[PDB]
Amino acid sequence: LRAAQQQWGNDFYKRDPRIAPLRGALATYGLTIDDLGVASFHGTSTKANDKNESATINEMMKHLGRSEGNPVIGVFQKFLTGHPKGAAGAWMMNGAL
Amino acid sequence: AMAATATDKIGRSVPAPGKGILTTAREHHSSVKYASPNLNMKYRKRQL
Amino acid sequence: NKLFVSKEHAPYTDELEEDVYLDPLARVSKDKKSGSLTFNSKNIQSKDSYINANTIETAKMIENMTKEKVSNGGVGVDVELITSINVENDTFIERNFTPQEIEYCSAQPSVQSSFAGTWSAKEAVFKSLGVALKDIEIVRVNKNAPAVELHGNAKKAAEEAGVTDVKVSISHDDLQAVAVAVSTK
Amino acid sequence: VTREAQIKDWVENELEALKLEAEEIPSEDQNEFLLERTREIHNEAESQ
Amino acid sequence: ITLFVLVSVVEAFIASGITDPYEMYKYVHVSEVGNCSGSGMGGVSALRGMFKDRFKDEPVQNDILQESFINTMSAWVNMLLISSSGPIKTPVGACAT
Repeated sequence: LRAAQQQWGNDFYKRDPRIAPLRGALATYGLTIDDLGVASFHGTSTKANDKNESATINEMMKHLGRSEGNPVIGVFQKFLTGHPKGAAGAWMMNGAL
Repeated sequence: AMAATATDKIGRSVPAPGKGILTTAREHHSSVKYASPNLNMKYRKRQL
Repeated sequence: NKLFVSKEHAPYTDELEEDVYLDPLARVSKDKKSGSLTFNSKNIQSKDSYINANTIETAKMIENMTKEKVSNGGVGVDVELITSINVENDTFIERNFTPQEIEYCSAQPSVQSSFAGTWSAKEAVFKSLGVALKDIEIVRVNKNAPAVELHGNAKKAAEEAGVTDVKVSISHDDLQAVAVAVSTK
Repeated sequence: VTREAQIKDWVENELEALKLEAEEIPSEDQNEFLLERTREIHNEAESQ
Repeated sequence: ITLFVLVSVVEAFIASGITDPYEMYKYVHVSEVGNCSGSGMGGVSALRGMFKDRFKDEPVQNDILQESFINTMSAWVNMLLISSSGPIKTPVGACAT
């Protein structure tokens, strides 16, 4: 039963080159790419980082057909905390939650 | 719902950020005239 | 002193990077000029990557099964997972296949896929008639449409239903054999 | 082996269901529809 | 340490009969080649640089810190040889790494 739920519920997109990992992840719960409301950005206040990260998120959204007029809202927690190197993602994840 | 890691490409700058994580959005779009039944939760539930 | 050779370039240009990252089916190919393995724009988001020979064959077969293409006759569809065929099982092979079919399938690159292709054809023909599969012989010539020939009780069973002609199409690959048989009176 | 018999059946059923769906598609668009849907059934058979 | 790794990696590829690592990309996506190798202590000569040589005002390259990181060896492998965009999970496990 668990294997059948894995095939049809959890892992239906793993062998499907027409479904991005990002899209599959959301589609598991019936969400679309338009339901990704917030992007917690690494957002380190470096020239290179903040541009590359914006460009990357932006290209992901464009490729997956995110609706025109529906930008992800960026959060940049490090404005307040600074960059704790290895803990950076964990603080962002806590924020995200 | 997802977690992934990705390296970038040939280079000589260890600190330089890259675009390898863009691979999480990879999707083949040569043949997209018709919706995949695999994206339809009702289809998947019928199969289960 | 060149076991280690540092790459100067990624296999993609800066201009193709995002396209390569975003197409899961993108593969490198030998560049005719450099001789080096590179991503070429022609192989990025290319239909050929996704829609292969087996897909084209199978889609055509079931396109030739639509009511408007052909109707008013027995239609049989069979699929065999090629992993179901044990080619070492001399009992099953000798029982269900003629020496001509065994010779043809044995000579093919994937013996198992060819036997699955033939088994699927026989079972599709049997479903088309609507009544061992050795009675139904599939005559296969390279890059030519296969022919159906009914010998024993299959010939008699076809005469009872007044079946004049039986045609079969076969696609087979590393996974499955699909056969569509149309029996016309 | 028992499960492989069920997957063979599942593919037969999906191809039959696909033929019926393709009958209602206009003839010019029927090729592209069957290509997309046939590749998808192949993916799902392999997965199973 | 990075030179030991770079040599080991090319030699492992030769032992795999892969003399051009880009041949992998005839078979898999660039997202599908990973590096999960690691170290217990990393670039300890770079640590010496930053903790001791710098303190004695000895000449030390300005980017010594990056060469210390346990994951920098895998970065150089990717940067010099492999060019993947695949997973990169660098373990640290002392003697069990």
